Formats: sequence, C-alpha cells, structure tokens
Amino acid sequence: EQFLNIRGGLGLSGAKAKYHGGEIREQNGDSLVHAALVAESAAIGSAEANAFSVL
Amino acid sequence: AGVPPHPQDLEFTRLPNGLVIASLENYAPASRIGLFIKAGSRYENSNNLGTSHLLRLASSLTTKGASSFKITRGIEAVGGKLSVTSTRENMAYTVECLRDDVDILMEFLLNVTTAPEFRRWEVAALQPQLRIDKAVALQNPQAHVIENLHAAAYRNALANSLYCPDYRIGKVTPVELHDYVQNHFTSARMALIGLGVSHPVLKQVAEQFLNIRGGLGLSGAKAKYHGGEIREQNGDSLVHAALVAESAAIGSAEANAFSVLQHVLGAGPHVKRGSNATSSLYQAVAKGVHQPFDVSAFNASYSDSGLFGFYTISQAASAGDVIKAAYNQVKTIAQGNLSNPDVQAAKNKLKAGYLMSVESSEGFLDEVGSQALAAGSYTPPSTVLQQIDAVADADVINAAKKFVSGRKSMAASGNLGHTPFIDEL
Amino acid sequence: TATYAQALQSVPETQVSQLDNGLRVASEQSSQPTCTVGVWIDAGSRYESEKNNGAGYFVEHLAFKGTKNRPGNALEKEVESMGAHLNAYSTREHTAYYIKALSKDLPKAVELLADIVQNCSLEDSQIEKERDVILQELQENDTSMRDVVFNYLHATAFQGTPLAQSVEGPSENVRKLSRADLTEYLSRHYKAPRMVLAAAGGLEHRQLLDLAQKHFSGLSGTYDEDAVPTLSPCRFTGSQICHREDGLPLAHVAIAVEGPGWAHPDNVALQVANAIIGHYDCTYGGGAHLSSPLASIAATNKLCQSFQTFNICYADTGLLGAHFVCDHMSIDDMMFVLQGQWMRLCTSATESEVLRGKNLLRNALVSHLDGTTPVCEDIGRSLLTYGRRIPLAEWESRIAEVDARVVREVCSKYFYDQCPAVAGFGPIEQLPDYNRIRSGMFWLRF
Amino acid sequence: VSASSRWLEGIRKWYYNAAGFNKLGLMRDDTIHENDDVKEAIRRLPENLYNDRVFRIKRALDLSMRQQILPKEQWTKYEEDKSYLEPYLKEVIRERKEREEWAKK
Amino acid sequence: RGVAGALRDLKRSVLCRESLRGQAAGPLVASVSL
Amino acid sequence: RGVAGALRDLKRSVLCRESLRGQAAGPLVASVSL
Ligand SMILES: CCCCCC(=O)OC[C@H](COP(=O)([O-])OCCN)OC(=O)CCCCC
Repeated sequence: EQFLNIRGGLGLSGAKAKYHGGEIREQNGDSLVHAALVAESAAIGSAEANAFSVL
Repeated sequence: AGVPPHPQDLEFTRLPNGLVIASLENYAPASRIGLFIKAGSRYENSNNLGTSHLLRLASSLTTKGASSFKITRGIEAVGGKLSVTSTRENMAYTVECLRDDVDILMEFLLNVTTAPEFRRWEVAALQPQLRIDKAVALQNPQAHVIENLHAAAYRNALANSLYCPDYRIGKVTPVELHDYVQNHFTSARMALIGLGVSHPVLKQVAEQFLNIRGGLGLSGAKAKYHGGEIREQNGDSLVHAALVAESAAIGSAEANAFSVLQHVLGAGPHVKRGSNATSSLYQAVAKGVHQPFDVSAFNASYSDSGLFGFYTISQAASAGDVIKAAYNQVKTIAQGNLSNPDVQAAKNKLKAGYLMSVESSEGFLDEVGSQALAAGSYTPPSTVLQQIDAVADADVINAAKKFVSGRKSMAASGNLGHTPFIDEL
Repeated sequence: TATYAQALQSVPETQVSQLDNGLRVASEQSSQPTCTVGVWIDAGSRYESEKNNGAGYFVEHLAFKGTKNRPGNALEKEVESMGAHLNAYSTREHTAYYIKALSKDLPKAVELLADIVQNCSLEDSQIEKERDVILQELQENDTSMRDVVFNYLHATAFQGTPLAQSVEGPSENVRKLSRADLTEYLSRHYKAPRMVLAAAGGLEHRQLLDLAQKHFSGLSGTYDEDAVPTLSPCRFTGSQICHREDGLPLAHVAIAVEGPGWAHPDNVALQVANAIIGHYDCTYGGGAHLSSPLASIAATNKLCQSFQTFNICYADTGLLGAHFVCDHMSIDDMMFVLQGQWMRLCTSATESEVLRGKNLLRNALVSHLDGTTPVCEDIGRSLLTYGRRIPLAEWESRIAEVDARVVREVCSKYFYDQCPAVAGFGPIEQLPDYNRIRSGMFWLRF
Repeated sequence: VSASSRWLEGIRKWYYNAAGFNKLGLMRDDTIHENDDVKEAIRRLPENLYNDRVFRIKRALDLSMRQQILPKEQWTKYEEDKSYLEPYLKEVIRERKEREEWAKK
Repeated sequence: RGVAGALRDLKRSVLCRESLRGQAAGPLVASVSL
Repeated sequence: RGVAGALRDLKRSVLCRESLRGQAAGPLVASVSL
C-alpha cells in the first residue's frame, strides 16, 4: 500500500496472441537434429489445459 | 565511306561427349573466352553447402600447370582478366585479353577448371575470404531477400544460397572441392564459348583438354517447389519484400508470356528520375501511397522451374499498403483487364531490352554460354523477337492467373510490424 | 588469322559533319540493331558563377519533365512505349543527354533530343517540386564518403576558382535559383558550336545529318556581341582539408598533384604509370601475388579496404593521384607505401613493369569501347576536348612510344618535389601532417 | 647395384650414428635450421606430422637439459628415418625460385 | 571487383522517391575476379 | 548464475542413448542474478 500503488500505464495482457502456424528451419550441421512439432492447445487455467497436461 | 565489313555469323558444334563449342570471329582487338559449367549452387546438398562459393573464390589457387603466383602475374603481365560468375544453375569461368595473348590465357583457363590442386594450406588461407565476400554482397538488402525467397520457395537445390552458410565457413574441405569439380566439371555439363577466336582452335582445345568423363548426370535432383515465407526483423530504414509464385521453366513458351507480363507490370526504369508512366505496378501503388517507395516485377526462370511476382520497397508502416496495392494490380490483369497497346509496348520494351543486353562482348558471351547449357543450341536475335511476337494477350493473362492462384512464396526484411503474412493477402 | 594491330585497322572511321549553325554531328557506324544517340554540351559547373552554381544540375532535373510540344510525362511515355532508355549526366565541364533505342527508332530519338535541348518548358510548378528533390539528394550524397572526399579535394586544390565548385551546388543556391537563372544559363550555354550530336550503332551517317538539319537547324548559332563564355585557367593550390569525424568506421583519403589537361600528350604516359600502381579491393583474388607493390603490400598487411589511382582531366589542368579507404591505424602506412611507389617510378621505373602498364591500358581502352553507349560517349566527349575522334590505332602509337625512360621523365615532371592537394574524411587522427606528406614527395637518396 | 652403392650408404649410416641426433629420438628433418623456407614448410605440415615434430623436439630438449640420451632400443634407426619435411620444403624452394625468376625480367 | 547483380563502410542512404527507382530486384548473380 | 530452463568453452558431447534422455524439451525460462 505504501510503495506499490503505481497507476497509469497499459491494460492487462495487451494485444491478444494470434496463432498462425508455420515452420522455421536452421541448417547448421550440428551432430544431432533437434525438432519440435506442435499445435495450438489451450490457455492456462482452463479445464482443457489439464487434459493436455495429462496427455 | 566508313561502312563496316560484313559481320561473320557464329559457328556452333556439339561434340558426341555432350560438350558444346561456339565461336564468333568479330575481328575485335580483344578476345573473350568463357567455360560455362552446370555447377551452380543447386548441385550442392546439405552436407557440402557453400562448396561452390569457395570454388568461385579459388580460381587463382595453384594448379598442376600453373602456380598461384604465375596465374596472377601471367594474366596481369598481358593486362588480361580472369573472372568466375555463378548463378544457382551455372558457373562461368571467363578470361579476357588482346588477340595475341589468347594462347596464354586459354592455358590458364584450362588449368583452373580442369587441373586445380586445392592445396590444403592454400584452401585454408582462402576460407576467411568467404566471410568478406559474403559480407560485401549482403550489404544490399536485395541479396538477403532473394536468397531467403529461394530458401522459402524450394525444398532443395534452388533453395541453396549463392553464398556459403556461416556455419560452413572454415569447414569446406579440399576433398569437397575436388569432389565438386570431378562430378560437375564434365564434358556433358560444359560449354566452351569464344569471341575473337577461331572455331578450329576452340574445337582443338575442347577435344584435346575438355574430354572429361565420369561424374554425375545432368540437372541432378529436380527442384521441388514448396511455398512458404521467411521474415527477417532487422529494423532497417525501409522494408524490402518479394512475393512470388512458381511460373515456368526457361525455354518454354509459357516463360515468354511471363517475360512479357514482367514488362507490362513494370520491370525497371527507362527515364532518369521519371515517374514511370507506363509502369502499371508503379502507378497502382502511387495512387494510394504518397511516401517514397519502389515496386518492380520479378522474373526468375530456371531449367526445371521459375519464380514470378513483384518486389517492393517502402516505409515500414506502408509496407502492407504497397504490397496489397501491387497484388491487386496483378489481379486485375488476371481478370482480363489488359489492352493490346499495353502488350505491344511491353513487347517493345522486352525486345529492345534483349538486343541491348547483347551489344557488349561480355553480355553476348554470357547469353551464348547460357543458351548452350540451357538449350544446347544458339538462337539468333531475330528468332528471339519472333518468339516474343508469338506471345498472345491471352497467354499474358493466363500467366497472371497462374500467379494469383498459385501457392505463394514470400521474403521480407526490415521492421515488419505492418508487413503482412501470406495468409493476410 | 588476324593480329591485334590488324584488328585496329578494321575499326570503322568515325564520320564527322558540321551544320550551318555550327552543330557538329558525329557517328561511328556498326552492324547492330540498337544504337545510342545523344547531345554532348560543353557546359558544366566550371562555367557557372557562385550565384548560379547549381543551375545546370537543376536543369538536369527538369530536362525530362516536359517540353512545349510534349508537356508533362508525354515525353516519358514515348520513350518507354518504344522500349528506349533516356539518360543524362553533368560534370564540371560536360553535360550529356542520350537515348538508347532500336536503330529503327533513330528518327524519333533525334527528334526528342532536339525537343529537350531547345524547347524545355521549365514550368514553375515543376521547378519547385525538383527543389526538394535536389535537397534530399544532397543529404544522400553526404553519406557517400567517396563522393564527399573527392568534392573536398576539388574544394582545396582549386580553391578560389570555378573548379572548386561542386556540380550540384550549395544548399542555399537550390532554394533561391529562379526560373530566370535557369533560362539565362540555357540561352547562354546551349549554343550549336558547343553541342555535339553524337551517335553509335547501326545507322548511316547520312541519316543522322538529315535529322540534324531537320530538328536542329532551328538553333541559335549566332553568339552574343561579347557574351561568348571563355574558361579562365584555374589556379591549383597545394593545400589540405581534414574533416575529422571519428564516428565513421573507415577513413577516406584523396591525394593528388596538378595534371596537365585533356589535350596534353603526357596523359598517355601518366595513365601507364597509374596502371602500374593500379587499384585494389578487399574482394580481389590475387592478394599477395599481385604485381603492383602497393596492392600486394596492402593485401598482405591489410593496409586498406580499397585504393584507386586516377588522372582527372580538365581544360589545361587536372588532378593526378590516388584515393584509398582504410582502418584508422593504417592511414600512415598506406600514405608511406603510396608515395614510395610514386618516387620509385619517378627514379627507378623498370622496363618490364612499364610493358605491364602499357598492356593494362590497351585492355582498358578496348574493353571500355565495347557497346553502343560507351562509343557514343567517346565520340561526343572527344569532339569537345580534342576537337576530333582519336582512333584506337593512334592511342596504340602513343602507348608504344612509352618505355621506362618516358615514365621516369613524365612522372618526375608532375610528382617529384611538387606540392600535393590532400583531402581527408573520417577517423583521420593518424593522417600524416602536411609537411610530412610534402616531404614524402622527394627522396633524400636521389 | 649392391657393391658400390652399399659402401656409400654404409658411410652415410656411419655418419648418421656419429651425428648422434638419433640418440635423442630425433629425425634428420627435426634438426634442420629454421630459415624462412623452413618455417613455411613446417607451417604446411599436416596436423599429425606437426604434432609429432613438436613432441620429438620437446623430448630431445628435455634430454639435452639432463645430458642424457634414450636407451639404445629407442634410437632412431637410419633406415626408418622419414624425411617428412623435405617434399614440402622442396616445393617452398621451387616457389621462391619462380618468384625470383619473374623478378629478373 | 566482387559483384552482386539482381535487377533483371557505410554504403549510402536512399531518402527520396526518385533515388529508389531501379533498386527493386527484378535472379541473383555472383561474380569474382582478380 | 545465468539459467536457461526448458524441460517442463566446449560444453560437452552426448553420444549414447542413455545420456540423451532428459534433453528433449518439455516453455523457456530465462533467469539472471548477482
Ligand atoms: C648527415 C645528415 C643526414 C640526414 C638527416 C636529415 O636531413 O634528416 C631529414 C630531415 C629532412 O628530410 P625530411 O624530413 O623532409 O624527410 C624526407 C623524406 N623523403 O632533416 C631534418 O630536418 C631532421 C633534422 C636532423 C638534424 C640532425
């Protein structure tokens, strides 16, 4: 209440994150290939997110 | 009367081993000879990327017949020149000199291309030149975009860069240079062109020294068009962007239609500090964009594929407006809004441009060498204008249709906060 | 077979004719479908006073913007429609407008050039729009250290004279140049005996003369009573200008002594000596094995990113020297090696290296006159400077006369114990003092 | 060609053992004086030959400090001495002579 | 001198619309020499 | 000491299959300190 009563600024979460899809490939000749493949799943705090955690 | 003599017409020969010789005696004070090779960066794979770049930089390294010192001093002694020009499909080893020194520089040319030693220490000392050479090229933003545009467009071969990937600088080995020369610098992949040289001399040289067998077949693996986008956020002052679709392989009739479409949309300026009145892309963007910008049709044709589209330069905030205005202008052409005076003027720009591109010996030699590898023949200018005249307006509209409906490839660099993705077009 | 010498005889003679008004018409016929044709005017910033120093460059911005017959972009549409290319440039002594077009379009190309050089409509609305364009170009040119340092070299070398002025003019001039200043410039300099209608390509000299009498007879060949401009000689001054700016990553340095001019026979030997010193870029492949001592030393020791020698000619004067670009801890070594080579050639030029410079110049001459446009420029410009076209067979004769003695005598005449003009820009703390530079122009051992 | 050749080679093997650098495990090319031609040839040596040259010289300097030699089993046999540096040095010399011949014209 | 052609040290700045025309690319080529 | 966690000087080499388990990532975090 004394020191962290800061006003002004911006609203919460700013602009919404727009999922797109796409691929980025980095040819570097490392010894091993690292790869990640994903899809949009669920926002944290939703019940669907627990299902992904269990999956 | 200062009327000149009757010009001698070019001579052409295909040897049974696949090699092509083409000479033209223009009786000029200087001679020009070039060995064109199907050895561009497309023939690299993921294990030896950059090998053709280092090879392009190694023409003065020691050979079996000429030391590195002798190649540099012997050519400079007679005021000659040695150059290595490389595209995604070809490498072109060219040598220039006065008439009386052709024997000297031919011998150097043959040693560079048929007997390099790739000495381990000489190669090691050359590796840092890849970084210098790449850095000098990549201070044009256009070089970034076009290199990324091909990487995004293709899955292999044409995706390969003309410049060595940074991770390979210092890692290209003499064995890789040896292997690259041995299976790409072969008779069926070569063309020996000479201006100010007799045909018997070139034919003698070709049969004596350029009868190289073995190696690999022609064109290697086929280029698989993919589609995609590569975006480089770097905060440059201006946004450069290129948007293309697969168009047509060089030598096909459909490729002339794309070439004519390029000059309908607007390829480059004809008047110094002009408004580009007859440039349909520039006027389309100029309507709703008052800030500075540039826009140009892009046309790149290859042995087994092609890319057509446009290239934009604009302020970062106007990037989307310029791109969407340019894309819609192509759509109206695909919708059939194309007059006959428009296509006739474009043929004039194209036909005039081709003839102007072959008035110099340098530009003539590159065209003959390119035709020899692409087509296996020489097509004179009058026949080229004939093929240009044969382009119908419906062919031009259909090419524009192919671009609008085809899966797109895009590359852009700059502050991309207002540069759209493909799916936003 | 054919030899180099025999090939020089096969070059067609450049035909020359002069109209009744004084317009000179020159052409070199080839067997080409294309051609280049243009008008070379003996006008530039050396003819301009301090008041109107930016007028000719301003006129270049207005030449292609409209005429009395083809207003607006009408000219621009005709050139683009027939696939032709229209271009122009201005120097301190010469102005040129030329068109690249199909040979069949030569009658129209000549018509447009006449319309531009005579009936240029300098509309006030257009003059004001080209005002802000030129000012923006001045901001762009400030970022080219090469263009800056060479304008600095002229500014100090020819200080107090017309040649000290830049082609584009000062910022202040562009914001007060009026239409009367530009028309006064045009009506005073664009006279027929100072213009040359040059052409090159597939064309008969007869038709060029017909088009000349057709579209240029309507030109004033009668000078004013006593308003014929005459170029005063320009005093060269041994001096130095140093724009220290450590925020820039590389230093640019231009050094030069006074040359003789366009028509002096000594230019051939001077160009041979500059060919021995040559040029260098960090992207060259030769490196350590290059013949030029300056180039090989610079490559092996990383003394610079580039250098070039030059011999810039004007009427009865010129700038003979070199320019280079380097890291801030290398300016002194580059100056040392550069001057050492000048002194070495003045005193100890050998025969074999001189044959090198002769051969480089032969290749440079022949390789440059390769195409309709470079030949058309050599026609138009040569008729202004030399008053004639000098055939390649004549240049070969002058080059062959050169041996080691000629280079030692010619170089000593212009380099040895002469006061140079120095221009520095960038991180130039290590740029040697002028006295030390001046002391580098002689050898105590000689 | 055994009669006259083996006597010459016999005197060379005598001198080789008399020189005594084999007693420190060294080879002939390890003992050459480093001038500019030799520094370049050493620079051109591949990784393994360079590293072997370094350790043999290091082992010999260690012996020279202690005024010792290797046991006789570990001496460099005359027939097994490899002139690993000579071919590189010959090329370096051939290159320098080419430069010098060009500097004469 | 090293070349990069695609049209068919601080380098410099392009500000106005007149000095941008010709810059838009129109198939890259890379050339090296002595 | 600076951290990069994502699992839920030549560094070293991973060769066998036993030493690879645990390396596959499983949402990056970056941490700095004194
Ligand atoms: C026996 C004399 C030996 C030569 C010594 C000498 O003259 O020094 C060189 C300078 C003048 O040469 P420079 O400085 O013009 O450089 C010319 C290089 N091209 O002279 C000086 O002013 C130095 C003062 C020396 C006094 C002891």
